[PDB]
Amino acid sequence: SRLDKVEAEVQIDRLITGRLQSLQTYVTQQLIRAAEIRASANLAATKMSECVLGQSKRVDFCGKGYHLMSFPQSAPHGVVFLHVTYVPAQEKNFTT
Amino acid sequence: LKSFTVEKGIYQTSNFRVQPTESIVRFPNITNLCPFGEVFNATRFASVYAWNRKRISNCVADYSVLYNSASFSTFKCYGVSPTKLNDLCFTNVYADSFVIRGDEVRQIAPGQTGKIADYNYKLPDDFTGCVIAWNSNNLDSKVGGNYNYLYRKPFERPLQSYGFQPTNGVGYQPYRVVVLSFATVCGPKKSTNLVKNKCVNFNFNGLTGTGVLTESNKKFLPFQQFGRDIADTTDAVRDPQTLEILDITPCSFGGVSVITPGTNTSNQVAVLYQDVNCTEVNVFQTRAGCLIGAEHVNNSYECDIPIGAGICASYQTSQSIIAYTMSLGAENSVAYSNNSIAIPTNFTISVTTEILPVSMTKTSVDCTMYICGDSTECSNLLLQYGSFCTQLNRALTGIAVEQDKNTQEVFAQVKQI
Amino acid sequence: YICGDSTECSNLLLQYGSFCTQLNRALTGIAVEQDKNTQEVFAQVKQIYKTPPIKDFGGFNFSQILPDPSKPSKRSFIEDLLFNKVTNGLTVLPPLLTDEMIAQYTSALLAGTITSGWTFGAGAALQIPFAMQMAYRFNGIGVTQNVLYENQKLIANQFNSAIGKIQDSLSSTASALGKLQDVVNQNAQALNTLVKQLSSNFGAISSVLNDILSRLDKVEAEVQIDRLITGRLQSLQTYVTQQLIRAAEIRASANLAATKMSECVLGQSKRVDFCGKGYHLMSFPQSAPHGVVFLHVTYVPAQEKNFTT
Amino acid sequence: KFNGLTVLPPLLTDEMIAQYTSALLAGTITS
Amino acid sequence: YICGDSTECSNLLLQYGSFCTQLNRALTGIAVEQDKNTQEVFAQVKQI
Amino acid sequence: AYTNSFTRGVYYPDKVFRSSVLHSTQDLFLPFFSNVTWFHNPVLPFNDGVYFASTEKSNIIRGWIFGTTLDSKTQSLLIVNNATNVVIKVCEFQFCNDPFLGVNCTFEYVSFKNLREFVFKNIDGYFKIYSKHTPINLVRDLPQGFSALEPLVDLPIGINITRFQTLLAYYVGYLQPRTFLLKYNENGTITDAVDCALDPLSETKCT
Ligand SMILES: *[C@@H]1O[C@H](CO)[C@@H](O[C@@H]2O[C@H](CO)[C@@H](O)[C@H](O)[C@H]2NC(C)=O)[C@H](O)[C@H]1NC(C)=O
Ligand SMILES: *[C@@H]1O[C@H](CO)[C@@H](O)[C@H](O)[C@H]1NC(C)=O
Ligand SMILES: *[C@@H]1O[C@H](CO)[C@@H](O)[C@H](O)[C@H]1NC(C)=O
Ligand SMILES: *[C@@H]1O[C@H](CO)[C@@H](O)[C@H](O)[C@H]1NC(C)=O
Repeated sequence: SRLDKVEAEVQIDRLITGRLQSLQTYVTQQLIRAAEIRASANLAATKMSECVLGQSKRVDFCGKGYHLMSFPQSAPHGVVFLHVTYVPAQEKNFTT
Repeated sequence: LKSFTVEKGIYQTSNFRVQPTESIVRFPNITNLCPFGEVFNATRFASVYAWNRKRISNCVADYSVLYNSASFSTFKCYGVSPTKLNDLCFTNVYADSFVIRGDEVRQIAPGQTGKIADYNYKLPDDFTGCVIAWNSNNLDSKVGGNYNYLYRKPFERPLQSYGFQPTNGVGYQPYRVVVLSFATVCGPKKSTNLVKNKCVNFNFNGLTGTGVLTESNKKFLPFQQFGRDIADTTDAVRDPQTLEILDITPCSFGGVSVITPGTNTSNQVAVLYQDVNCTEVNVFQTRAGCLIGAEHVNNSYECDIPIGAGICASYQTSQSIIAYTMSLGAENSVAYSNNSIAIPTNFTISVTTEILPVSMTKTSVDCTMYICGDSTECSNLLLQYGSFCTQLNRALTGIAVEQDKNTQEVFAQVKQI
Repeated sequence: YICGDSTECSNLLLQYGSFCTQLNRALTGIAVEQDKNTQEVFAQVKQIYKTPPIKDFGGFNFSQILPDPSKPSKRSFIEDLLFNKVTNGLTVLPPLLTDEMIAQYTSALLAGTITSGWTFGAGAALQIPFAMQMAYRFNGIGVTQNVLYENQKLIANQFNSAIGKIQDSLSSTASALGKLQDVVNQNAQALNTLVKQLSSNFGAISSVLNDILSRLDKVEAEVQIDRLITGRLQSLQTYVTQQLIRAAEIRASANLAATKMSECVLGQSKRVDFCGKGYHLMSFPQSAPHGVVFLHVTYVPAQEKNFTT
Repeated sequence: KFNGLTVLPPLLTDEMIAQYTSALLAGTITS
Repeated sequence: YICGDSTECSNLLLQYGSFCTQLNRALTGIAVEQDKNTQEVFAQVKQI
Repeated sequence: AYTNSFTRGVYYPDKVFRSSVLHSTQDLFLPFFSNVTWFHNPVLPFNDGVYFASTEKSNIIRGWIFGTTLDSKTQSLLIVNNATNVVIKVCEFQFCNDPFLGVNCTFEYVSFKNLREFVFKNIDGYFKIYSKHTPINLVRDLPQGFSALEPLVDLPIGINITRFQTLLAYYVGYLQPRTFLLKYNENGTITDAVDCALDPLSETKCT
């Protein structure tokens, strides 16, 4: 409203530069976050396959203790695993 | 944090910085002064008809102190303040000497005309300089008439002998009037006394800086006058007069760490200063800095809030915030021997819970109207960069695809329901 | 870094806003993440252990990797050598966990494995004679357990001589640590870079803020200062992005290391050649500045003969 | 607050996720 | 790329400095990484 | 004649201390192994900058004359050493067209067995003169060695110079823009130098 085209151009250029630099920052940083989420997703898929269907012997991969089975549950933007594990108890000395 | 209440934790707000006490200026031993006794302190100033216009250069013209004194008959500044060039090196000078009668000297001036300009002391119309004059009528006046004074080409000093005399009138009384014409005239600069062991701003020769000045142990060569730390930083200096080798310590600074529990529980607070000692700003010392607002304890627990170097703090009971060394946990020996074995007798089942994120919120940006705001002119000016817009969109859209893929491959491992 | 205690420079810096918050917020995120990685790697035990003073372990001379009582700290001899073999505005933040406690964690894990095998990893620790422990590994790789008893002496001699070979390999040169060294140098390089561009002009009349303030008209000086502002700001952005990428690298590698330690220290994994050539038998960890070192002990057949089947 | 930025709904609603979870748990518990 | 063999542009670019150098270094690293990955897949046997 | 220049032609480009660090910078220098003009003294062009050296044991050089006209017609630089005082002048003298010794007015300044080296250049009207002395045992060939040059005198002459000569074996050569990598010793003196364009190996060294 307040300026002529030649006079307006410099201000418009500075506004454009600042705004698009902000967009660049938003894009790249978001993409980094996407990379982390992708890696987590691959971990989750490996967990699902190796744990819910089968009886993987990979220790401590499916929580503390020997891994018996697991049950999955959905959650907003996530998954929750319940692990059922077998743990020893009161013990005794012996000579062998 | 843009909130009236804060959950338990630590935060960073600003940076503490010490402030310098005072300013110091240093400059070398001033010498090579100008011969001021050439015109205004000589035996007799040159007469107007034989006015001297010899140039003066390569000297320290410190007459500004004398120019500040009105003892001279006239101290007319023609555009330059007395302190305007008191500490500056002028391009050149000209020690003009055109002593003339007080009333007759009006025409003998730069840009003036009359019986005194063409005859005696013709000067350029806009020649730089300042008019300086002394009471020459007391002794420098010619008793038998100033025949060599002004009476009737610039700087070439119609023609007649003047009648100026010490016993003549006030107007005819002569004065040592001369238009002193303006890197040759080295105006001397000022300096201050040196102060050490204190955070101070300093000015050594042309260079300026700030820090702590200490008597360094370096071995600068005779031609060496500055020292560069590998990050191109002037860190070691030599005093121009008090010849010694000195070093500069950076201005002490640190981060302002705030440690606090949840505001909902209490309002007690603690403050940490990073990489400073106690003296700089209940007080305690850690390898990570100086702590205020906490009590140290010889007890130990598991970590609640990290601070650093194994030092952690928490709010407990008669309650306050206490700091301590984090303990690695419970300890227990194991009775090993070559003929003993420990065997379990019972068992239990434990249910453990694990959580994993799957994906983000699919977000898109239509940057066109985000930039332009529906204005045609901005849309027109957008064309000079172009592809940026397009590229941006594609990248964002790409992300969205993987989102769905992830979810799909998480749950689609079954083929029948 | 941008202003250098100039009032007008800060006044102009106010015109952009959220750069400070996002910059230092990303850096703080990195700062939290690194120590989170360290915690994840070395927290996998919940109790501390101490070896018994006796050394009856069938001649298994672990003398190099156990803690040193007389000498300072609880570091081991190999861990001692690793320190010898590896040598403003910007601020370095101290590490969360000290070297001594990392050494204690390593000592606890080593003591636990030697005294117990996998039981402590399962839960409450159970002692067991060491030879019995070695037997079940050979049971795990299919060989009958009688071989161990019939050739214990040869096995022990080979293990000790292999410890000697490890000493020789680390003694010849330090190129083996080339990863860690490289990583360290990386950050330093970037640091030096961030300083150099401080003397640039970015199209300005000079590289000194005060001189440009002094020797020109104020408006022209502001126009000039805009250049320095832009240049330094985008240079800081470049450094931040590079830090982000390298952080992704290190965090992925660290989680890989944590998985390796869990699957190779506490138990006997059947993954083929995932923890070194040959059938895995066991592993011992050792700390190092910013890093971890694994000694895998493994089984290899040597000579063969023809047969008809 | 809603000029420029947009959010797209996810491909599969919570209903399909519930179906999938039920199927997986049923399959495990049965077979 | 910036100058296209123009000497004046070469002088004008100098005022920014290390940007011209380190970028190339970055790309160089990626190249080596490429080759390493190939070897990482196929260097897992001794003899032909 | 023409002889290999070896590694001579090194001087301090700044009055700033550095130690135990390598520094690379671009300046006017003497190329390595270059063909210096050797003589067992007609007027020669000054061009960008001048390097001179002489096997001195008998005060062969009486001084130097610099300028544009190479004569007392205009303000010309003159160097003389007499009795126990060194005299430098930039006046337009009343001297003859060419003063010689056998076997307007302006500012003035008052102050084989060996090898003496000097370097002369002008920047913004300030004329830097660098010098160095060393003992030798040779008279016609160049003994291979390594030493630096320190500044002694700079003055703001403010006079253009195109022609010059020396008032009297010696060597005269020219400096052009090249880049060097220098090493400062622990004490802070220059002890090692690398020339960029000598060979690709040196380019690797500098990079
Ligand atoms: C193993 O642990 C369980 C858990 O306490 C115990 O089983 C108890 O056995 C008694 C009778 O023998 C029952 O009355 C209890 O209900 C059981 N306890 C619980 C919590 O259910 C016992 O300590 C051990 N079991 C055996 C057979 O010794
Ligand atoms: C097993 O080890 C020793 C040997 O007798 C004994 O003192 C100890 O009490 C026994 N363990 C328990 C839990 O009693
Ligand atoms: C165990 O190691 C040390 C040094 O290697 C040495 O005493 C010997 O090899 C073994 N110790 C004994 C008592 O045999
Ligand atoms: C087994 O027999 C074949 C042919 O006789 C021969 O190639 C091979 O070398 C023999 N095995 C070994 C280990 O030498």
